[PDB]
Amino acid sequence: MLRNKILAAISQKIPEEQKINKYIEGLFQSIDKNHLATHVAKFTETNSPGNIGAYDILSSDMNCGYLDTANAGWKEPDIVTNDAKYKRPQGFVAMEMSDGRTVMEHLQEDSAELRHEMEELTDKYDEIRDGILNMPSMQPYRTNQFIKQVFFPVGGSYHLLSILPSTVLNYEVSDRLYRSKIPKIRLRLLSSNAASTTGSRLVSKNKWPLVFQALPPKFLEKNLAKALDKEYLLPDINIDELEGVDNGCLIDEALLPLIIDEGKRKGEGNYRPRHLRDERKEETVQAFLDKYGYCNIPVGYEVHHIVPLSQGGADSIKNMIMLSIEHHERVTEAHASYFK
Amino acid sequence: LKSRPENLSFARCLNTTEAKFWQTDFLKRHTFKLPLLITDKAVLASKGHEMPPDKLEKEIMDPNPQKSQSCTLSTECDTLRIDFGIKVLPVKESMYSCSDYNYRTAIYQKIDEYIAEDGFLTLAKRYVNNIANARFLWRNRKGAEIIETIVTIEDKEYPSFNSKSFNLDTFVEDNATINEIAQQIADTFAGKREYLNIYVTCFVKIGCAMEVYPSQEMTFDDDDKGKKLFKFEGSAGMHSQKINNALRTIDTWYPDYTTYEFPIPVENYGAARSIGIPFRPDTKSFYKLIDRMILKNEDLPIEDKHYVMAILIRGGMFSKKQEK
Amino acid sequence: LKSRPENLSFARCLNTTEAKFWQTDFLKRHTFKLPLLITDKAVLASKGHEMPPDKLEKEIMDPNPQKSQSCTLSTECDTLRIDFGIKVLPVKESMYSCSDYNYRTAIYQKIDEYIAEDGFLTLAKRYVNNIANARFLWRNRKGAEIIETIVTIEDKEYPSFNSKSFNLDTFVEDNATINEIAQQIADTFAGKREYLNIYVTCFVKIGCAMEVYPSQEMTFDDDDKGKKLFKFEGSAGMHSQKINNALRTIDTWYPDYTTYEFPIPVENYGAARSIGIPFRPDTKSFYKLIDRMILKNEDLPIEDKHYVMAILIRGGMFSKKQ
Amino acid sequence: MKGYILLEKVNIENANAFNNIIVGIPAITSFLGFARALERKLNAKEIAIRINGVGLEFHEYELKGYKNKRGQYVTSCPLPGSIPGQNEKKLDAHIMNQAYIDLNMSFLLEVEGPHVDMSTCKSIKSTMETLRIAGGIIRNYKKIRLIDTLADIPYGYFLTLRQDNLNDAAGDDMLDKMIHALQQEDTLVPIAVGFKALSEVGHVEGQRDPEKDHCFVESIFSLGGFECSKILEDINSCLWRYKTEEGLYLCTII
Repeated sequence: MLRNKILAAISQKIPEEQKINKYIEGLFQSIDKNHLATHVAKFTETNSPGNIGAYDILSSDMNCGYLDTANAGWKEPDIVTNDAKYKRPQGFVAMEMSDGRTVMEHLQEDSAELRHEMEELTDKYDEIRDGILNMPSMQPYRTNQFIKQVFFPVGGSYHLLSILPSTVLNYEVSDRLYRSKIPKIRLRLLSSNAASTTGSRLVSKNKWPLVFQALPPKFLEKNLAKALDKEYLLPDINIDELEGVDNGCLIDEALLPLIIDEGKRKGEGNYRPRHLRDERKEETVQAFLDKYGYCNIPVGYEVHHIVPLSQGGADSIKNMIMLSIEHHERVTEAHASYFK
Repeated sequence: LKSRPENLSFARCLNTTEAKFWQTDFLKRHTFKLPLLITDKAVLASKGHEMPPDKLEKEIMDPNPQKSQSCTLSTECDTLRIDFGIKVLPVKESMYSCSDYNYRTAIYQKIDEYIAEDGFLTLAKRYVNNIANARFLWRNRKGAEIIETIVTIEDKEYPSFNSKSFNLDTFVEDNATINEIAQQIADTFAGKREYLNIYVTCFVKIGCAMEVYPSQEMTFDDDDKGKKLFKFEGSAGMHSQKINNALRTIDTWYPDYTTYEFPIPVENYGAARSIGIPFRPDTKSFYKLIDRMILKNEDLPIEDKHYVMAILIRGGMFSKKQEK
Repeated sequence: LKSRPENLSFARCLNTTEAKFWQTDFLKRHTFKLPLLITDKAVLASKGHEMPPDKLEKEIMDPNPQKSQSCTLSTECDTLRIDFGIKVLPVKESMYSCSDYNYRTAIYQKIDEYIAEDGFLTLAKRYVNNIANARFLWRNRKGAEIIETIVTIEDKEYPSFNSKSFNLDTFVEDNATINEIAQQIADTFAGKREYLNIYVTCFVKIGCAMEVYPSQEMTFDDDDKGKKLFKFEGSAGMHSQKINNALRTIDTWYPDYTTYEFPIPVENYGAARSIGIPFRPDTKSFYKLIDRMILKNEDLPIEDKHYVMAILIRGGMFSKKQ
Repeated sequence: MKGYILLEKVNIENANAFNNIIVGIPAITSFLGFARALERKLNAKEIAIRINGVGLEFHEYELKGYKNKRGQYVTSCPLPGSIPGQNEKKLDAHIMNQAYIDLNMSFLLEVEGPHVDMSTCKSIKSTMETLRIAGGIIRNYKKIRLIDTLADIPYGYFLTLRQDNLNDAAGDDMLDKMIHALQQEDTLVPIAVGFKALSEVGHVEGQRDPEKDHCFVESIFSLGGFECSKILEDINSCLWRYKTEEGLYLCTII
C-alpha cells in the first residue's frame, strides 16, 4: 500500500505514473549522499559546510562512574545526508506498513511481500537494497569554525578538542524522559526548516527534545527578598546644609528629637541577624574625618549612625554624625526603649 | 598574506550588565527608592487584524481573549530610576583566537598606527555622547519632564547631565565632563589602562502613575502566546543586549548619509532593523575595507578607519569563508 | 511605492492610566476620602439555566454552589470618587516601526497636510466631550444623582463640570472650558508641545451603602471558575484599556449613520458590540481607505481623514503579508 | 608554601548552561578552564604561581526565562543579530538551541608555589577583572581572602561527585542506572565532568591553533550532589582536579 503514500508525497499535476517516476529517479541518485553517523555535526550550528561525524562503534565497560553514548540505550543509528535537497532515503525507510514495523527492517531481512511489491512497482529494487543495506560510515575529516573547540592541559602540554554532540543519545534521553517523572525542560528553540537543514533524521523527527533539569536546591533561588536584603537605607537629613552642625557636631539641644524621629520612623520592621547586617568598617569613618577636616575624633565626641545598622542602615558618609557622649547614651537608650 | 585566517575571532570591549528599575520621588531621589514589579493582565479585544474577505464575513463579530503583562508606576511615586554598569577592556588584548601569525602581526601594527594617529578619541567621545543624551530609553524617553544622568568611575562623582538638551542626530565635542570621561575611555581602549569600570544611574520624571516599558523576553510555548516582560531578581529590568545596541549607534559615515541624516548601529553590512535595508551591501562593507587594509596594503580614509575600529570594538567572528 | 511595508505599527498617542476607587461624602468632597475594598461572596443558585428536557426532570431541584466577589460602599459614605490620568504625545512621533522610507515620508506629508487644514481640533473637542459627559463610568453612571468631573492641568484647576446635562449622542463644542482644554490637546497632537499630562477626578453620588462596579478580570479555563474583580494597589479600580474605550467613542462618520444616530468606538472594521452589526465591512474600512490615501494618492472627504487620524491616534499593528 | 585562596561572592551573568542533554549548572570543565586561564594569565605576568584543585560553593541561581503555571521552565534567548556564512545579509537569522543562567558563587583555589601572601591576593584581584566564567561576565565580588581553616568558609552548599550512587543502581546500561538513582534521591543532579575520545591524535585543515594535537571528543556525564559547608567532612574532599588517561580527559575529586 506504499503506492498511494508515494502519490500523496508528490504534489504535482503530472499523472500518477509520472509522479512515481519523479519519486523514483531521485532515490537512487540520493542513495550515495546519505551516510551513517552517531555524532553528526551541524547540530550546534547548521551553518557548517560538509558532513562531519564519528559513528562510534565500540561499546563496553558498563561499570565506570560516568555515562556516554553507545554504552547506554543506542537503539537506532543516525542516517544523515549533506543537505535537505536530497533527504529522500530517510523518509523512504521511515514509513510503516500494516504489519507494524519499518521499511528499513524489511530491507534488512528481505521481506518477500515488499520484494514482490517493489518488483511490481519497478525493476531496480536490488540496487536500492545494495545501496542501503551496507551504506558507508564516514570519518570526521577536517574541521572549521561553528564547532566548539577548547584547550585541555594534557600533562605539561596542551591538546585541542573538537567537541561534537551525540544526537542518538539526545533522542534516547528524550524518549526515556518522556516515559519518566524526573523534572525536565522542553527546549523548543527550533523550527521545522532548521531541523530539516541539519540533515539528521533523528533530530528532524525529534524537533523539541527532553533535557535533564540540573539545578541547585529550590530555596537557593533569587527573589525579591534576597535582592532587598543586600540593599540598605540612609537618612534624608543632610547634615551638610543643616543649621547648627558646627563643622559636623551635634551642638544644640533643640535638634535631638528630629534625629531620634528620623532613626525611629525608618528602622521599623527591618531587624536582621548579624550575617545580614552591614559590617561597619574603619575606613569609612576615617574618610569622613579626612573629608571633614579631621584626623582623629575630637575629645568629647563619639561617632554615631543616624539609622542603626541593626535596622537596615548603611555605613557611609551620609549615615554618620558626630555627637557628644551624653547625647550618645540618650539616643542609645531611646532606641533601646523603642526596639529592645 | 593571501587571505584572512581560517579562524579569527574578537570579543566586545564594552560589556554592560542588566539594568534594574526602581521608582521614587523626584525631591527625594538621592535618599530612598522602592521596587518596581511586573503585573500580569488579561484583555478582551475584537478581531481587527487584516483578514481575507471570506473568513472576515464569518468571524468579524468575535471576541478575542488575550494575555499580557504590564508595568506601571505607583500613585505616589513619579520618578523612574535605572541603574547599570559598563566594563571597558583594551582592544588589543581582546583577539581571543587567530590561527595565523603574520595576520596577527599586521593587525597589531595597524592598531598601533591607528592609536598613534588618532588615539581612539572620536569613538570614545561618541560613546559618551550616546550615554549623555540617554538614548538607552528606547520608549520611556518619550514624554518625559526631566531626564538626569549621573556617571561615576570608581569614586569620583562627575557632574550630572541634562539629556533633554541633546539632539539625537548631532554629536557634541565641547564638554569638559564628556572630554575627561572619553579621555579615560580612550586610555583604556588604547592599552594604557588594564580595565575601566563605569556606573550609570538615570532619573526620569515620567509623571505620576504613568507606564514604564521594560524589555520583553523571547520565549516559545505551545499553549501560551502572550507578552512576557523581563524580570530581574524580582524587579523589572532591561536586557544588556538592548542597552548595548543604543550605545554603539555612532555610525554616521555610511554611504548616502546626506539623504537620511541619522546615525545607525554599527554592523558588518550596515543593516538596521528599523529601516529594513542594508546601508553597506557593497565595497563599503567591513569585509571589503579589511581586505583593502590588511591583505593589499593601502591607506584608507579616516572615516573608514573609524568604522573598522568601531566594528573591532563591537567584536564578532571575522574569519575566512569556511569550505568543506 | 505600491503596497504597505512588511513591518508597520503605530504606538498609541493617548496613554490612560488605571483608575482607583475611593469613597467619600458629598458635603465633605474636598476634605477626606476612604479606601474602597473588595469582599468575597459565595452564592447558591437554583439551576435556572436552559436545559434539555432529558436531564431537566432529574436535575432541576438541585442547588448550585458558586463563588464570586463584590464591592459596595460603606454605611456612612454616599459618594464614589475616581481618579486617573492621561498622557498625550505627538502623532508624528508615534510610528514605532516601518520597513520603508517612501512610506514614512508619504505618511509624514499626509499628517502635515491634515495639520495644515484641520489642526487636530475636532478630535480634541470630541475627546474632551467624552471626558466631560463621563462615559467612562460605564455601569456606575446608571441611577446616579450628581456627577461632577474636574480636570486639572499642571497646577491650573479648571472649572468643574455638570456631567448629567451632556447627552451621550450629541457633541457640544460651545463650552469655554472644553475648547480651552481641546486647544492644548490639539497643540500636543500637532507637535507644538512635547507632551501633555491631564488628571481627571470624578465624584458620583449614588446613595448610602449602594453597589459600585469595578472591572472584571478575564480568566481562562485553566485556573478556576468564579467572578474576580480588579484590585489596583489593594483598592478596587477600572482597567486602563476600559477607560480608553469610552474616550474612543467619537466615530460618527460611518455609513448608515442616519439610521442609528449614535457614536461608536473607533475600530478597524467598525465593530460595535452594543448593537452587534459591523459598520465598516467593506471599502469604507481602514485597510481600504488607507490604501487609496497613500498608495493611489487620491483626495478623500474630510470625514474619512478624521476617521484615519482617529485610527492612527489609537495605534495598532498595520503589517502586510508579502 | 602551599595555601588556599577564597574568592567570595562572585556574580556571573549570562553564563552558558546548555550541554548536549543538560540544562542548568554549567560543566565543571568550564570552571577548571577558568582556573587554568587565570593561572596562565599570572604566569605570563611576573607573579609565578600554580593552581591545583578548585572548590565551588553555590549561593544563588536564576535560569534565564520564566516558570510555567505547570511548574516547568521556559528558557529565553537573545535575538540573533547576525551569523557569518550563507544568508548573512538578511535581517532575520536562524535560531539554535541555547540556554543561559545567572549565578552568585564562591571559589576556593588550592594554590602552591613561592610567595603565597597578601601580594598574591592583590595580584589575583587586579588580574581577575579581564576574565570570563563559563562564557559569562563577572560583575561584582565580595573580597579575596587567604584561608587556612575550614571554619572561615562562609555559608553555602558545595558540589561534589557521587558516581557511586550511579554505579549502585539496577539496569544494564548506565542510562537506566542514572535514571533510577535520580528517582531514589532528589538531591542528585546530572553534571558534565569531561570528554572522551572518538578519534586519534592528528592534524586537520582548519582549527583554533595548528600547532597543538587535534582530537574529536564527546561529552562525559555523571552524577553529583550538594553538601552544606557547615557539615563538610574535610577541605581536601571537596576539590576538583584534572585527570588524564588514554583519551579520558576528566575532572574528579581524589
